[PDB]
Amino acid sequence: RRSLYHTRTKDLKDFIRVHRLPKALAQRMLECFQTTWSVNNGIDVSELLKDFPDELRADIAMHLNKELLQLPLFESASRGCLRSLSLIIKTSFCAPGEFLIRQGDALQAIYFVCSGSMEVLKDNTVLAILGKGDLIGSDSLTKEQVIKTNANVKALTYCDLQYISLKGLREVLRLYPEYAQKFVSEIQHDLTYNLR
Amino acid sequence: SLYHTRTKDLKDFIRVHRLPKALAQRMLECFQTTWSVNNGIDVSELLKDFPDELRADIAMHLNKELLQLPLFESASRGCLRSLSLIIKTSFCAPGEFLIRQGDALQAIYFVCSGSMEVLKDNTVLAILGKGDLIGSDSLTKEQVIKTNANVKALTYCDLQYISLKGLREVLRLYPEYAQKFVSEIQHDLTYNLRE
Repeated sequence: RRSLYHTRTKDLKDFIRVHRLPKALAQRMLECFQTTWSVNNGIDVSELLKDFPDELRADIAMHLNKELLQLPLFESASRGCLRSLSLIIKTSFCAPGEFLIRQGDALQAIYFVCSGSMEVLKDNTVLAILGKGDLIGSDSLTKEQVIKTNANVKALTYCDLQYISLKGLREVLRLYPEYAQKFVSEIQHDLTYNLR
Repeated sequence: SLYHTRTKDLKDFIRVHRLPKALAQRMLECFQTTWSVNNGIDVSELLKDFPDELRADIAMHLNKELLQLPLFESASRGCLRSLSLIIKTSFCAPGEFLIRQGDALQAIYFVCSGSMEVLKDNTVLAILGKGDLIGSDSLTKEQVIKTNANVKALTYCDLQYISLKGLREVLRLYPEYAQKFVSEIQHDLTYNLRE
């Protein structure tokens, strides 16, 4: 709720505190945490608007204008489909050096860059540089099995990202299936990079 | 307390999207009115990607009341270490809902302390307290369990819980124990939320 990393860091620090865990264990834990941290593995899968009446949901949605949903990719989506997608889009800041996605891991969401620049790295080799407007994920998002990511994604500068968890994206797509048909078709056009 | 944490999430959401005070107000009111711990459980697994050695150290410092149940008499250390690492806790305020009738069970709950009401429609069926396990029976099936009653906090309460999802993942790796778990749960299950 600002940057995912700071929020996650603070959750860990409470966990460590509420169980009066020793300093050497807590250090090892925090050491391991930022050594293993990546946004993709820390994403916020909550959905706090889920239990609101549809009128309240519409009034809320009406006030949002998510950059992500402005892609050509969403030109064909119905008003209701877009309102639901807009209610489950989240954000996270990302600092230089920070990992969005570590190679080999499961893809958990699609990511959109508001601002910032980022590098794609298979092993040790830039394969792409992304920036404002770029889309990140896979081709086969409805499968719905698992998607091992073929490269790492790190922030070069300070980034602000938008995302939708895949679980959240598929529940919504199941609901607007004629549109889903065009998600799958038109995705290649905006998919700035494919991690399948 | 998930309620307060979740409330903060929501106020952040309001603040960041520069939402009108009137709409903000409707949002907050409908939050306390449709709130239930079950529908807002902590589902993050912060320790999931830690080395097995570091995970076994953290687990040794835990001693969850929830796992002391006779229901886990026969579980292995690997099973108990994992069970323990995914146990969450929430403190409840009086009148606060744990579950609402009709919603899908998301977790199983243990009562470290407090008195709770079980109320199907408008009748009290039980008042629960220290040591009561709230759940369902075919917790493994598994699809969706729509709960049969409401549960609300009466005094201040302190719950431990395990999400059905994380619990199904551990039981998959401990199949013999899974079998015994399913047999032995009826023994410790205080109230059954199935329909």
